[PDB]
Amino acid sequence: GRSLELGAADIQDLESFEAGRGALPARAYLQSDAPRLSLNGEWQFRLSPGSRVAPDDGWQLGEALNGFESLPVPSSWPMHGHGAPAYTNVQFPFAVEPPHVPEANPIGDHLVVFEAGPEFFPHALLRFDGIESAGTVWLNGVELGTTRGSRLAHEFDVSGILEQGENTLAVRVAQFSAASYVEDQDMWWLPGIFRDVTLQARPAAGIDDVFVHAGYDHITGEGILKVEASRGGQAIDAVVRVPELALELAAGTEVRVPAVEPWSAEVPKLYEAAVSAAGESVALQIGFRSIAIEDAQFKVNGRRILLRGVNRHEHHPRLGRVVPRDVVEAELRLMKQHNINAIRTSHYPPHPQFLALADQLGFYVVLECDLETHGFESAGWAQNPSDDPQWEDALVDRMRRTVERDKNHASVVMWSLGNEAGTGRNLAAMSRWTKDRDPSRPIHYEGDWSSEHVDVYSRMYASQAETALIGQGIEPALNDAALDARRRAMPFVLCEYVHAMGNGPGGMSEYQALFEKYPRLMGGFVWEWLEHGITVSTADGVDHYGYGGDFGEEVHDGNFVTDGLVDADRRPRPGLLDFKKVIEPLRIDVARDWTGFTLRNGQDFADTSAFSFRYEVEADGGALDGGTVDVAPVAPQSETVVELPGSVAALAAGLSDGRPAVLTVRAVLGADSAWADAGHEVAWGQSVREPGAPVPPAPVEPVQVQDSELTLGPVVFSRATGMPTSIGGVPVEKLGLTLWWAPTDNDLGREWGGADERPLATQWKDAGLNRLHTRLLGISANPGQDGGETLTVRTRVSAADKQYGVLVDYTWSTDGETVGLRTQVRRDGTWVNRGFEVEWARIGLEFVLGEETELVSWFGQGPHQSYPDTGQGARAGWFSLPLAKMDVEYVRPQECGARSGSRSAALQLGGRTLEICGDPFALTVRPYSQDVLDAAAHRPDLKADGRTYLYVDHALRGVGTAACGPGVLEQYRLKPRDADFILTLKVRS
Amino acid sequence: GRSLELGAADIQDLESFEAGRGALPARAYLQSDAPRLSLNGEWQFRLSPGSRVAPDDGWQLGEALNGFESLPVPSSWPMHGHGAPAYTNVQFPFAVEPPHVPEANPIGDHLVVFEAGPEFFPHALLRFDGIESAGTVWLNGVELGTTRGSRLAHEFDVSGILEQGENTLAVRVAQFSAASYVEDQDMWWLPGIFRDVTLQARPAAGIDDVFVHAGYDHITGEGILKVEASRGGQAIDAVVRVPELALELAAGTEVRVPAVEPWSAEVPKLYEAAVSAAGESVALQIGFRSIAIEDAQFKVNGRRILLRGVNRHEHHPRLGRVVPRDVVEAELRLMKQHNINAIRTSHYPPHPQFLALADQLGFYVVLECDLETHGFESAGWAQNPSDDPQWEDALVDRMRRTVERDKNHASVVMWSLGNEAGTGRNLAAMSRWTKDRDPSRPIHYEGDWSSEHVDVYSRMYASQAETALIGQGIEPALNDAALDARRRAMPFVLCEYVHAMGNGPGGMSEYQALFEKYPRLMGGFVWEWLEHGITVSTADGVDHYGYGGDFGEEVHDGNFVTDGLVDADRRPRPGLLDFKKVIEPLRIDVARDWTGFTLRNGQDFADTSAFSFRYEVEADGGALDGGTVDVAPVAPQSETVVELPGSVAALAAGLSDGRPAVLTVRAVLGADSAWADAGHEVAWGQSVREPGAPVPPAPVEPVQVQDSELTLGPVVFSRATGMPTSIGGVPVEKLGLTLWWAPTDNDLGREWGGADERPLATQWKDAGLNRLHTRLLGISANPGQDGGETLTVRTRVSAADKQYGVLVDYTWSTDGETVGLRTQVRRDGTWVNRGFEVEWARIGLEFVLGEETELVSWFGQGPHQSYPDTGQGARAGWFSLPLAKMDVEYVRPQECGARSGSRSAALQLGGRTLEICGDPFALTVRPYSQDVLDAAAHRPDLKADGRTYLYVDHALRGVGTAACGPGVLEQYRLKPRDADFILTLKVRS
Ligand SMILES: CC(C)S[C@@H]1O[C@H](CO)[C@H](O)[C@H](O)[C@H]1O
Ligand SMILES: CC(C)S[C@@H]1O[C@H](CO)[C@H](O)[C@H](O)[C@H]1O
Ligand SMILES: CC(C)S[C@@H]1O[C@H](CO)[C@H](O)[C@H](O)[C@H]1O
Ligand SMILES: CC(C)S[C@@H]1O[C@H](CO)[C@H](O)[C@H](O)[C@H]1O
Ligand code: NA
Ligand code: NA
Ligand code: NA
Ligand code: NA
Ligand code: NA
Ligand code: NA
Ligand code: NA
Ligand code: NA
Repeated sequence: GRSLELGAADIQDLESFEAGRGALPARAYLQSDAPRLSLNGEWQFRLSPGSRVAPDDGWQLGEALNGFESLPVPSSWPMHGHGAPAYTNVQFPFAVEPPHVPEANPIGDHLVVFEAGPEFFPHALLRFDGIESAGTVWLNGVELGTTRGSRLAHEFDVSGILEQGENTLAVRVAQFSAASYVEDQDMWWLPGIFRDVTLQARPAAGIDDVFVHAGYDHITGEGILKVEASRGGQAIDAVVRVPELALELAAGTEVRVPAVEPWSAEVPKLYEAAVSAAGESVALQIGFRSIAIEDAQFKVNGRRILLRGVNRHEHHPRLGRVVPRDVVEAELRLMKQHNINAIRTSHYPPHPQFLALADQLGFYVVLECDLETHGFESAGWAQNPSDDPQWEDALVDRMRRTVERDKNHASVVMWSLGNEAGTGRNLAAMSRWTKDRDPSRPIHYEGDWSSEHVDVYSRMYASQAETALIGQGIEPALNDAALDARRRAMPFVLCEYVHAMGNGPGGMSEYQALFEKYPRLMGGFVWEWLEHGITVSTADGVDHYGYGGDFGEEVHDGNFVTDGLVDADRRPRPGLLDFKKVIEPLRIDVARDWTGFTLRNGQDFADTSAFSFRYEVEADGGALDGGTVDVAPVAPQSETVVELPGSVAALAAGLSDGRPAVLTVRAVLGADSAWADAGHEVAWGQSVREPGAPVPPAPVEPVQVQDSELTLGPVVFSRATGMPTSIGGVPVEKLGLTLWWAPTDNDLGREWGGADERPLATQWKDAGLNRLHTRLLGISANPGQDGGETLTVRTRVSAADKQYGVLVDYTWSTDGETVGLRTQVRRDGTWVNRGFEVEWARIGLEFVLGEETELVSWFGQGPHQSYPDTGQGARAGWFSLPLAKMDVEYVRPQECGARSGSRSAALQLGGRTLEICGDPFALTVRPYSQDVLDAAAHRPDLKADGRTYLYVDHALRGVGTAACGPGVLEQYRLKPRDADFILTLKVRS
Repeated sequence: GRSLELGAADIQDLESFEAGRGALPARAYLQSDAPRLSLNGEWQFRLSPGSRVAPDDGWQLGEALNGFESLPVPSSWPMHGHGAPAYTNVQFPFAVEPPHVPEANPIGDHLVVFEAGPEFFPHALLRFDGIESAGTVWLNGVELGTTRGSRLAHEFDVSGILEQGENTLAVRVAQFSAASYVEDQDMWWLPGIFRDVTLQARPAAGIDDVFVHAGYDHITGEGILKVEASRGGQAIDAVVRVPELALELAAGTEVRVPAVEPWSAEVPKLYEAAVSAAGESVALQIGFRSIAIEDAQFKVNGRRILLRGVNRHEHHPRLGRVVPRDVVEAELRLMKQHNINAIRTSHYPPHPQFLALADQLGFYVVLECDLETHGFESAGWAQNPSDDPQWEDALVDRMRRTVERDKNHASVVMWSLGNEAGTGRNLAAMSRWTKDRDPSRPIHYEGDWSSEHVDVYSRMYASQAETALIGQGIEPALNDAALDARRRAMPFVLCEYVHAMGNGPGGMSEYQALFEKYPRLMGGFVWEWLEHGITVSTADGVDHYGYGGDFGEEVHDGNFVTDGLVDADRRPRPGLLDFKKVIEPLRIDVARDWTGFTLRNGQDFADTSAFSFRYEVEADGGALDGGTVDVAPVAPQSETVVELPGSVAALAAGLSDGRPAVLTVRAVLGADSAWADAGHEVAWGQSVREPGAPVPPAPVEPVQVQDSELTLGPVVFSRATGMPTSIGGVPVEKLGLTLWWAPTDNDLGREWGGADERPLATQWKDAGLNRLHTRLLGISANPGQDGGETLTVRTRVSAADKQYGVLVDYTWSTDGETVGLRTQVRRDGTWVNRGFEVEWARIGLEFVLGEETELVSWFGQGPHQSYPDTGQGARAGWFSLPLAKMDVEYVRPQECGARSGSRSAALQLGGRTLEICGDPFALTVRPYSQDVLDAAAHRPDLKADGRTYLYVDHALRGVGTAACGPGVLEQYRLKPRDADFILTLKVRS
């Protein structure tokens, strides 16, 4: 019975249910005057493909390193050519049999040589702030211990092992371990030592841990301060000095500061402080805030707050989980610049440096533990680590390290147990551990809807309808009356909503109106802040983002990792510009007569004093009037009516009919803040004098008949097809009805509920909307006016194998300068296919012009795209962009770039300019066809063909959020219908 | 109100509901002594893309031909580079709005100049035997008329238009017309003048039409003869001479021939005859047969017959609908050579020349009218031409021309109204017209299950179960008692069954047993005889077949056109070799003791006198005994027991135990027939003395342990994986469990019935069966025998994200020469995924050898492939083939080539030979992996990689016919289970 398998001991440790061994007690991450040496830099790295063939050849000693090579540390090592990134959403990339690991399991051996001066003696520790997923640590050949909890910190005492002068630190990192079963976040699998490695001296009579407690009495204005300090687990004597408040006190004792300025996301007041013992001093930033739940409302400092949140992953398109500090600071400023006031650290603690930046810049943080067992759901949660008693110690350790590290930061207003981990005994243990350790912060966890072990009711992607019922407290009761009573007394948060994947998210405004109406609604956190795109260079040297499957994954989830409000390089998607407007903290309703505007202060604490209120009147020629208006400060949750200067109203009263003019009132920062320069726009409102309807040209030019062509003023028609073949010299290669668009990511998600759950994209393909064909029925010229005639072209549009159709009639007219086009659309037969109604993407026309377009200008909404349930950030005005800037650089190309609400448009096709006017239409211009757009999986797949594809839509459907959560709301769907609409066209040179 | 559209008159004719105009009355195709001149050859051809731009430039006159070019006539013109073939199954390739045609509609102008001598004067006609789909005919500028009914003949009188000497014939052919709506057969859309164009003189006092009536009185042996002859529609005087029967009689009168030899498919007796008037004589072949329906049985000449049928389309891989006569004769001989006795002309009349060949070679023909409106089904049959009164005249014309052309041929035993045309008034009119015109043949039509207007109950792809209930007369009743009484008194035919697409068809034997058991079952016609592959040459110059979508179709149905028993070049698929055995007309059951065989004559008319009965005993060394045995003729439907020579039994009694020997009794043709040479095999039976079970080698060699390898006799194992890395010097690159195979066409069809209707291929992908992974659990060496040891390798196989698995244990043993491998498979967890049980394709092993294989030999079933529900044609014996001949050249590559029931196998890998033995296993060898097989859409996509992929299966599931009709029958499914099996391996040089 001889056992002959290799590497059984390494594998048995990888399969362990326990937390890491050998590490010091979890504590706060603290800024200390103690000596420190960062071991970051260039290490040596050897990759082996599994435990059984990973060499046990004394490499830890740093001598005779066969097969090592330079690798930066911190790193996610697939980002540097060792293996590849792999992306899964829910599915595990290995067989599900906890706690066992697959045979293919990348093992990365890391090694670094450093110098330890006398200041690291006699006592020092090594601190690892994150290793994915299983680390074993040797120092000078001696085993220190192991790490479990990939985004949690570990510290190992090196006293009596660290030698003066030169030392050799060695770390073996296994990508997969039993811990992988509890780290199934929807993101790239990325092994490595991806956070700081640090040597820290531990002088005697020092401070190991500190627990700040800084409450605020909103009735008295008092701060309630107690700073606890400990060493070796024991409360020690230390002095706490807070200069700004005239405070010297002893650690351990609670005092009442007579008057403090409270901390909030709006006003992040931070008092500098220091706690010190004989051998060590620790610098703190203290924010006085108290969190309370009463009347089913989540309150900070005595006021219900509104969360304007995003879910923040840590991703970098070239460095993986390594986010450089400048990228962190820049992205939180970007968040502030878009009215965001809350962050959820989905779904693991962030880099320890993040916390101070959130304290300073001002965000309400939901700090989330590193726990997700989502992959067990598909088996009915069988073997779920969250309910398996053998994982209890591991999971409690995760919560402990999570809480201890960040417990001092005012910005953390909730602890979260994890994400989509099911329900189970171990989550209850983590809750009980947290409530006892830190009763000052409510506990969040969406995964158990009964809310038995949490303090707030949390859901993800609940529909607008259900959110409205919850806001009113009338959602259906829980079976357990006692649990139901508790949950009904909780405030409600959407930890994830308006999935921001691709074109979208639609429906954001309907959520926001409910957040404002019902105090029990705490708000929501958009899923998610960034796309996880990974930069890839094609053979030519062209950059684009790759996603799941682009890196050879056997199982993957494609572009579901690119679902953000900004791309991986933090460039805004249109959804972010819309989101900023949706969550703007002030509401400005400009009066129709331009005499004033209503101003509501939607903030919770600040008044309007930080803002300058600016107005401008813009017409076709440019700005006609503008200035600033003084507003006596408006209190939070109050409103007033601000008179505008009489010149504005007078200008409006004197406008001729049909002359367009736009009045915009903007609230901008009066002075530089920590997160934007003075004049930065925070909120806005407008009132528009719309251009009158266009006048059809007089039908005075007649139809000139030839053998194979017909001419009506500037329009040449092919007599065979009845379609225009050129307009004013601009060649027209095709004109026809459109009812379809290249499916968005939302259109590829399943239409849940009811008997038909085919995605909308599939419903459309089945129906043939992408392959319409047109039969000509007749061409008549008819008596117009004083010798002129109109031309009517009758057609029927359908698709192969379908009996349903639309009759489309084009009536053309011209006076020689303007072309008038009336289009009439009539349903023919019932638009049902495979048993279910067909819905349309649009009702419009596609002009394929035989010239390229360089510039597109329009009067309408802009500058960015807008669909019926989006475009809140698009304002009324005059806009002009080069063609390439009309498009949107989504990683998977899809329908985008329509400008809804357009009244006029001008395309510069070289020397000539094509001017389109008419009743409100949506405008899109591209250098490639819808089939080239739909076929493209990445942006280099789009190819220009030298034509101009011009879309003029009389109707559009919304974009919704069906990739995850609600589809298009009822009022934005587009069922087949009859339609009619007028355009004017004119070509200029 | 001026109308300006182009080509409205051409289009209005294309949209016409009427049959062609201007043609002479439909008549029989008759062999006449009248002068004839075939206008086949090289014509001139111009293609325009639609009616509106097709030139009206006097081209019919043959002068100034701008844009014409040589094109053979007959032709399907896409086959010669003008446009492309397009394939749809059910869906129309144009919008469904009868009778309107699409704007893109290929218009082919045809022109030929010919010479008409004095023998074509004063009277001649032009005959067109098929134009797809709308022809307009001019002769010397004068319009003759138009053609509707693409596979029906038209004749135009050219008296006074044909000029002596030189004439110019011009034909405009439109691909699409209103007729397209009633010609929706599942096949290539192929416009052209695809059948003969002929000039025929019509001398005075001639014969226009002839209607032969040749009945058989099976009680008296009398023939019942009446030959009708007409001219200009009127019964004329003509003399009928049948030399062989001593007959001279007048046309028009019925006589009783005292004794005739009756015609049947088994014995196609044809009497030569001639009917003549003053100016013309017509040669006929007369077969005396009477068709009757009684006692719910379809009888010919007094006996119920059994139809052994195929559905025959007309297709040629380079000429489209043009089938050269030599290909026709060769393919019907091939049919006879495979025991086929019946043909259904799916779904249109064949070339007129086909009928005489079926009379002569001997087939029961279902002659089917050119009518199919299948594309209307998806709209609930709305606007179905079969029930639209405006199509009545068109549809009756189709039936009339169909019946008139072929009414004289004994082989036509049923008229068919068409195929999948729904139900409607117009089908009733076609039935009433046929029953009145020709009461001597029953009417067939599957589309109306109530059978109101037919004489036989026909169905397609009814399950074995339902066929069994119908055979017993206990199928559920129709709602109308009167209609139910009629249908229950009808015999039952499967006009289509055992869909022969790709690997398959399975389940054929279960149908055949029912056809034999129940007299009401008439038999069935396999769908279908040939694949419609179109030869295509890749850039390299490599040939393969293309199918739907390979020719740029916008809508298509892929490889559903390659669903035949033979490929387009008439090379048999394995399904044909199986089918021939299934329908063999004699049953030979060889006795277990080898003393004799039971012989049942399954024919309906012939005895066994045409057959020589041959026996042979084959052993490992070759033939041991053989000869012929005399059998007193057995009557139809009788049986006897034929003694074999005592030497055979004695040989069997003297065989040592475990020595394999096979006794085969064959019925071969004693003498050359019209369709095969003497000795051609018609039926066979076998009795097998199976080799005893293999003896595991003695476990006397021990396990030699090294650092990274283990050696057990000739086997080297990698110590890391526990898997063999070489066996006797043959490198082993991988060994593991298989549970999956590259989906067949059947596995891609939906599993109808129940809550899960995902295709089996999809069920497997969802379950991860194609991406199994293996974790190593342990490697133990254990005490064997006299110093030797066995090696056990314990593994678990699963897939990423799945909790279910199988434990697989390999126990190896060797005495130095033979390697013994015991494999044990144990289910771990419930194999359920997405709510439904997972089923396996197989339980086996995959050896990936690092050398190429040149030759594969085995003892088992062969020579061709066999799966649990197929392989009837594979007999027991010893077989040996070069590797490339183990594969099957299906147009879409898919699982094929397994040899089930194997007892031993030998692979020649260069110099060395790998010998596998064990209990019954299935054997497959390929030069490429299953993923290369599954990914390949065409055969050039398969790529060899220099390895050998060896599959040894302990269990396989059946292949069924789920691409159309029943899936795998219950007894051949493969639910997960525990299994264990032993192999021996041995390498030789
Ligand atoms: C073929 C181009 C005109 S498509 C063009 O490519 C660019 C990348 O260079 C951007 O991705 C644009 O969004 C895209 O429109
Ligand atoms: C199968 C999905 C509905 S689960 C859904 O996937 C999303 C993908 O972005 C998010 O990650 C959500 O957290 C998750 O609930
Ligand atoms: C890459 C080859 C070994 S696959 C090989 O190709 C042949 C065509 O040349 C045949 O189609 C065989 O069936 C196929 O196995
Ligand atoms: C949708 C199918 C089940 S219809 C099915 O298609 C087959 C394809 O070979 C055959 O042509 C049959 O005639 C037809 O009934
Ligand atoms: Na949502
Ligand atoms: Na995602
Ligand atoms: Na589009
Ligand atoms: Na655009
Ligand atoms: Na069948
Ligand atoms: Na088919
Ligand atoms: Na296969
Ligand atoms: Na094979």
